[PDB]
Amino acid sequence: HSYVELKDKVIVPGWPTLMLEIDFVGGQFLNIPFLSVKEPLQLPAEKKLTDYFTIDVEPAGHSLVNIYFQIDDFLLLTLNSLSVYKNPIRKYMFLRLNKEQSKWAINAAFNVFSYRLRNIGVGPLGPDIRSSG
Repeated sequence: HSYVELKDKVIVPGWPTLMLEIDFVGGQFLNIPFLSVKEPLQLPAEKKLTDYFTIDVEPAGHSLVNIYFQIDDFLLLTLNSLSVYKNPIRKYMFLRLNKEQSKWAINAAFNVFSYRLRNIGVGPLGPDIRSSG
């Protein structure tokens, strides 16, 4: 198995968005627009995200970081349905923090305290923006 990149393409303008928010050890989080989606992500309130979703922050170089994750079939299937872009979620994927975002993870010793996915709705032109172009 490999870790495929979840590329920027998956964040389509106009549509709602799932924000990955990461709380490092220290206390002001780190916010990454994870995936644009047609409908909000609600999990069975029985369960929590950690059950289905595991992330690891590693350095990619002297100055950059990536976030790796492993997604269990349920969430995988759940995200793929919700996605605006055509079913882009594999079991093993990674995404690339930028030079800006990286600094934080480096300074935090890569040590994640907690994380969540969070639904962010659309803005005032959204409807018009998503249908245009």
